[PDB]
Amino acid sequence: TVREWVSMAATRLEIYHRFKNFLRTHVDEHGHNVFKEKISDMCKENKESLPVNYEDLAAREHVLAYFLPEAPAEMLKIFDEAAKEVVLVMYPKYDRIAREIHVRISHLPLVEELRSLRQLHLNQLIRTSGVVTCCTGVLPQLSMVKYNCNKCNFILGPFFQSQNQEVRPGSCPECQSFGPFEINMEETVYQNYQRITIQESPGKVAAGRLPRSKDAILLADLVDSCKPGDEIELTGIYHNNYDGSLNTANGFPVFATVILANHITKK
Amino acid sequence: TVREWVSMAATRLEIYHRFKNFLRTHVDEHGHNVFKEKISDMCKENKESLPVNYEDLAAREHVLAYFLPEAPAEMLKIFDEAAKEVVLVMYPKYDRIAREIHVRISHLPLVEELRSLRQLHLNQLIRTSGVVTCCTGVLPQLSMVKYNCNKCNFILGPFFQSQNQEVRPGSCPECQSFGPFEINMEETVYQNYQRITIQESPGKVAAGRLPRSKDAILLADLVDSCKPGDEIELTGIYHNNYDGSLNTANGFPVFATVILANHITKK
Amino acid sequence: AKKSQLKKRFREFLRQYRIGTDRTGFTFKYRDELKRHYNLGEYWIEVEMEDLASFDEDLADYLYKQPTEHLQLLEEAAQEVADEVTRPRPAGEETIQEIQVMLRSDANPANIRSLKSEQMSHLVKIPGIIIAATAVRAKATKISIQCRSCRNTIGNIAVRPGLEGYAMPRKCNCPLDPYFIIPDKCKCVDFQTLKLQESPDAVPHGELPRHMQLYCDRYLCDKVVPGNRVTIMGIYSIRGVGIRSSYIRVVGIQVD
Amino acid sequence: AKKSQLKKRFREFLRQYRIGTDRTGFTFKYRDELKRHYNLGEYWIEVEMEDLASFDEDLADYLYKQPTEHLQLLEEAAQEVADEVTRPRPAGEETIQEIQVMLRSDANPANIRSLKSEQMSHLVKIPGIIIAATAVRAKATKISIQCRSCRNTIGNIAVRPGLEGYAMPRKCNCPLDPYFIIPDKCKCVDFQTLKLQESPDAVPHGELPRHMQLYCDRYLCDKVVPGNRVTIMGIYSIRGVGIRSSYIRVVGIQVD
Amino acid sequence: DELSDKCQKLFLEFLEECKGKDGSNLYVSAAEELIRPERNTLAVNFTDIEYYNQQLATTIQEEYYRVYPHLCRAVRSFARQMGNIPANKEFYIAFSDFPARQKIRELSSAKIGTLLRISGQVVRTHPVHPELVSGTFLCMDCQSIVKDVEQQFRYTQPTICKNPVCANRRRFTLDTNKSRFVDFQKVRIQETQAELPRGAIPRSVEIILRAEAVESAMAGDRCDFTGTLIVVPDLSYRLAFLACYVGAT
Amino acid sequence: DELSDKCQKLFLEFLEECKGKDGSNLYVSAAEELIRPERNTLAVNFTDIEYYNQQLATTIQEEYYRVYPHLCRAVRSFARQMGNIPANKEFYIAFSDFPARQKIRELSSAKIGTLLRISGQVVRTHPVHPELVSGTFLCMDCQSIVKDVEQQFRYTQPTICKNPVCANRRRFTLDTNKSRFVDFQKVRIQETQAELPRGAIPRSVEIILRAEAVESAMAGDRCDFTGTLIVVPDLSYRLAFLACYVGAT
Ligand SMILES: [Zn+2]
Ligand SMILES: [Zn+2]
Ligand SMILES: [Zn+2]
Ligand SMILES: [Zn+2]
Ligand SMILES: [Zn+2]
Ligand SMILES: [Zn+2]
Repeated sequence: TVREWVSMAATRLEIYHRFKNFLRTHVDEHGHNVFKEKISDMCKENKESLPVNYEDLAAREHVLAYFLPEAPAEMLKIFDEAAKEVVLVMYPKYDRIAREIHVRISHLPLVEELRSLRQLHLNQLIRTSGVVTCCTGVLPQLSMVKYNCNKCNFILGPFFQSQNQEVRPGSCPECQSFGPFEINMEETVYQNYQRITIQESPGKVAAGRLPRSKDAILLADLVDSCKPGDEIELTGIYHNNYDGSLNTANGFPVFATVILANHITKK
Repeated sequence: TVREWVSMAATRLEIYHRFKNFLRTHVDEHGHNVFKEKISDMCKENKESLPVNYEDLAAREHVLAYFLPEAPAEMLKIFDEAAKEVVLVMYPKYDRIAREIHVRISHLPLVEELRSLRQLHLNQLIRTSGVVTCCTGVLPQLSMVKYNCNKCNFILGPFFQSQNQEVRPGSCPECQSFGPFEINMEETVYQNYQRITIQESPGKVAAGRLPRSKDAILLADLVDSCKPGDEIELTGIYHNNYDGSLNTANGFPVFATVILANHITKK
Repeated sequence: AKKSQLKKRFREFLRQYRIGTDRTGFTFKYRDELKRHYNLGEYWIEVEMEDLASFDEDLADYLYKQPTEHLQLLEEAAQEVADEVTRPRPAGEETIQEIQVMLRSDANPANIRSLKSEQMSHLVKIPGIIIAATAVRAKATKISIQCRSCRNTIGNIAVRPGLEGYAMPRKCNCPLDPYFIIPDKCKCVDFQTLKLQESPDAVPHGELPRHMQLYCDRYLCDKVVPGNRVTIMGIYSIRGVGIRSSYIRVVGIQVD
Repeated sequence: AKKSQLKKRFREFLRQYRIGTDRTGFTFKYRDELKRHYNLGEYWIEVEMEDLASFDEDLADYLYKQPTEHLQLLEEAAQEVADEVTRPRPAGEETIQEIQVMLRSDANPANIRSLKSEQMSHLVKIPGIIIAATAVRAKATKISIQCRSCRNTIGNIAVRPGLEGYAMPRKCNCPLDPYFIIPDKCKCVDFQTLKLQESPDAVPHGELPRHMQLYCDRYLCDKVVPGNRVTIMGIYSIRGVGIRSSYIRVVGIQVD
Repeated sequence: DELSDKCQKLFLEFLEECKGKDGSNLYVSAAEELIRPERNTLAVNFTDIEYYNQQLATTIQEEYYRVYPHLCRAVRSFARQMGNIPANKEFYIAFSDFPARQKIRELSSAKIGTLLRISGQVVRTHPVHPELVSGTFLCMDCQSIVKDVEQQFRYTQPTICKNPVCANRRRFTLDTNKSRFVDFQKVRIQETQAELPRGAIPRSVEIILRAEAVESAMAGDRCDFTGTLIVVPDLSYRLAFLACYVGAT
Repeated sequence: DELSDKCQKLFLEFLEECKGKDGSNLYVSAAEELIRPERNTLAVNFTDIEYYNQQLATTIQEEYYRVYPHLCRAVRSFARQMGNIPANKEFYIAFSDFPARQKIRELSSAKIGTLLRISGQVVRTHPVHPELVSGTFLCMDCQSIVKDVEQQFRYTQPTICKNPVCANRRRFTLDTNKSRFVDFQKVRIQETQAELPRGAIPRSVEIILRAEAVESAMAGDRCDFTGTLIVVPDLSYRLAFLACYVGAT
């Protein structure tokens, strides 16, 4: 599995160094350093999102360009860390205006349709297109929860939360008060949340068939980048989420599917 | 590993059936059923210990006679269960005078000495000889502790305890009060405990060498079967127990060794 | 503890702040206002934020970032100062009433669409227009409980302000959960909920305006009716997987 | 609960047991004895075990196997009966004293070497010879605790009889473990520990005699001196890995 | 179950030994395509099964639903031996050319578990959803992994551990990483006008589609569905059809 | 550490290529006995090592303690290739025929880590006890198994997990089933009368015995111990001798 190989510490460090070298040393057709200008424009307008084109990444690193579409989570995390390091080197004071630099992947060679997604595409970086039909408001979501212990008043460390399950607390050093654990509102870190709904294009839908739809999740800078009735090109991680209600309804164990959005382009 | 093979459910059932058949159908040189008389004598005097000779077990079941010296724990447990079933069949009312029938192995072909025991003999049924030097009194030991839950007043199920570690509680059905767990003194089950100390024989010790000694643990019917200054033949499971005090003393990580006694014969 | 030091610093701010120059004269501003309001029957004051910064910049900086505890300490300090200024009260009014502190500042207002998730539990200043309101219900502040079996009483329990409850004890100290709230032994205050809509000009093109739920308490109730333009100063707080509703505890209103 | 029913049955046993035949006459045995002892100043009675079996076999069978709770219920029943028999007490003696119940039976005695581990928390009858004793110390029965910081008081806490303590609370309901025992607000009883040695004839050949620790309380103290042959009736209980010391809570002594 | 084992061995022999006029194995060429991804279902003609062994064909028709898993296991071994493929890759059998046409009215409780063939007009379809075939259940008291826990048209979990220590009541977490997912679709068809008897409404039924046989038949298309009849869950029970092959005439 | 790898390869080549006058491999016949149980230590003459490669012999003498584990690993592969042997079985090297005799007084901090040879009279011995060479440590927060955790003359545990999630402070349980145990003995020897200088007491030292070299030398026997010198644990430190071979003249 590519996930196991990229999970290796030495492989992780090698990928980190390769991405740092790619960011620092990538000349253009005229020799200009593209990422210097990109980071300058990003920090000049107080953004926290850095776009990366897949074509030049493949041109300068084919191994990583092959690893990415198969393990899009850890690879993107390493890319984010390397980008943050490079930005901090270039702009030492940017730790005030931002706390995490995100990497957005553009021009992914593979393009699919909402009607041809099967279990083969699970946990893979896919690229689809469609028309937005629904857009909920921006709600806050728990990013890193800081559980406390009533037995000792000491507060446990951060616990990352995913969009697929409910995070549970760990173990206190010596007084094992697993039960009496709560959440404080002044140290927990939150993040923006928005769940859009995309459907097939009016022109591209088969006459005999009916339009299909899939749910997408937008977080952090991605929120409020779409409005209902807009044609978009969505790149994200196809993700599988259990839904017992559908199981009971259909009478057969079935799971819901959602897309964790990573890059959105409006055409 | 023989332990893994004998841990299989089908293998366990086959061994159980073979031992039951051996107990029920084992004629003597004159055709007399030896185990019928043995069980009659055991139940007549209100005992809970049934001796089994290794020679006839090998004669009637070589596979089990080979399995036993390599996995003496689970094999003996299965033997105990089969013996209890046979006794209950023969004497339906013996559940009052006893609650568990023990099997004692006699005439083990292998014989060793206290000076030639190494890590090769760990977790194996060994047979040694020596002279007793110390005998502590009979103290009660926790056999099956019944932990309770303060959150619900319901008491957890039995938890077996071994002579090598301290048993910890499990998980309550819904109210996870791991901390507030205690022990009641009227539903717990105890067992007798006695720790003898055996040493090398005065005549058999090498003139240049000095006498050696090893600790043995006696439980249930075995207690008060030895007195200081007695020559005995000890059969039991050679067992390894950690001892950090010896580690600190010697300056090197070392572990203590004890023998879980199974059969004791006085010569 | 540091809480006592903070309370003492707030008391010193209330007792020692003065306005004016020696060419005309000096008048204590918040002590006189506290005395006048307490004698009139209105138990509230309006404390500016530039004044507190000028007196003690650290104290102002601890109110823009951790408003809850510091505002509670400020209210307790105001109660103590008001008690000491009118110490010989007439017969029947020996007990000292609680004082509510309202905040105000001259900062540039933010937008509803600019409220990130980082600015949680921070003082914010957002304009808007009120489009809805609810009936004035009751919110408890002090409660007393009693066991159903052994009738043991645990009085003077305090309930946190805002849309936050109180988890009742399980052990009786008499089956599980034997405690019930005594009806007559409860002190309650006014309580209202509003809906703030984004200003008609800050709304982007081709998009419907957004909304935000507000919370008003005590003397802030029945101050704004639907259809008024207001500027709200309040505490951003929280009331799908891990999704929590977010409201705004209002601590100051400036009707336009 | 079943505890109330058991207590009522014990009270009925105490109030209704009679001895004799109609050819001579009937005399209530335990009610008269309770009245006489309470008036004399000795607060104890000696209840046989065959009498309780004859009155109610189930009640006797619940005392030979779960002595702790049933003996406590029997003592409470004895206290209530003694209170009702001498109801108009003289001035100054309104409060009713606690009664201690001692047991006796005619069963064949066991041996110290015959005490298995199955017979734990069961009434046993073992003879022997006393070879040691200790000074009469004090054992608490009712204690009252108080917080070190907020001086809250939690009185009338009951401590189980025997060599068993009381785990003090952690939460103050004021740092962790803020509770200390008030010295003068403690009720104590007498307390002694003995050592019973196996009889000189029951000892096997070529082996030293074994021993067993005993526990005596209230009127059982200072009844046996070293060098006496006794027959002890008591509760087998517990005070290496998992090894626990075992003693015998003595509830009756028959000095020979 | 020696019947299932014998059927599996005979089916494997049929796959590796069937030869037409050319005297060549067609199923080896079929598995050549099964090597590639996006392919997970094989094809076979029931008439050729009869030609090779009419007795085996009859045995298949007797307990088609019961012996289908073993047929899939055999075709898995055949494809894996033919070419290098991931072991986790599942395979399915599609039975075509079934002459035993049936009637919608003819369906009854006796026919449950036997291969059939029905015709109808597609009324409505449903979107494609993942389906959990065999789930991985883990004890919360000992962390023993119990894999390949089949789901019988309902969330089903055992009460025993993989290791002989625990017997957990209801605490069995599910791991999606070790689980098996197959495409699922739920279409509805009604009785055709020709089949319609006098004075009777069409008895519409529901059809379960899996594997590559998903999004195959559009609405209002006359199709012949070949598959078994099963019961989909006092015990509430309802009838349903699980078609393995869909054909249009 | 290419030095250790090169030493391992050269030692393996020496084991599989050393040939005396008969032109035959002695170490293959030695490993024939290592196939049997109760055998876990091999023998080798340092003079023959010099004959085969004096440079390799010098390299061994430089860092004997450092390169000894790799020598053991190489002899493990040699013995396992020679005959069927359980993988868990460990093997050890005993170095004999070392001409570089030393003095007890000569021992110093500079000589630590180098192969030496000393003589003395055995004073007292100790009973045989198990010794934990490499322990298995398990995190209590994620249950990740960290095997082959060497013990450096003390109970040593790491603070990191096998998987990159936890970093446990002190919660690392030890499993004896996956652990490695070797025989351990602690004897004491004193300086011989011949070595005794004028007006000086004998400087008795302690010797660590392992493997089959246990219960080898009785009390009051003049023996020559071949082994390295190590430091056995402000940082308290004391000297000790770890003899791999014991010989009597
Ligand atoms: Zn804690
Ligand atoms: Zn519970
Ligand atoms: Zn109560
Ligand atoms: Zn307190
Ligand atoms: Zn389990
Ligand atoms: Zn961990």
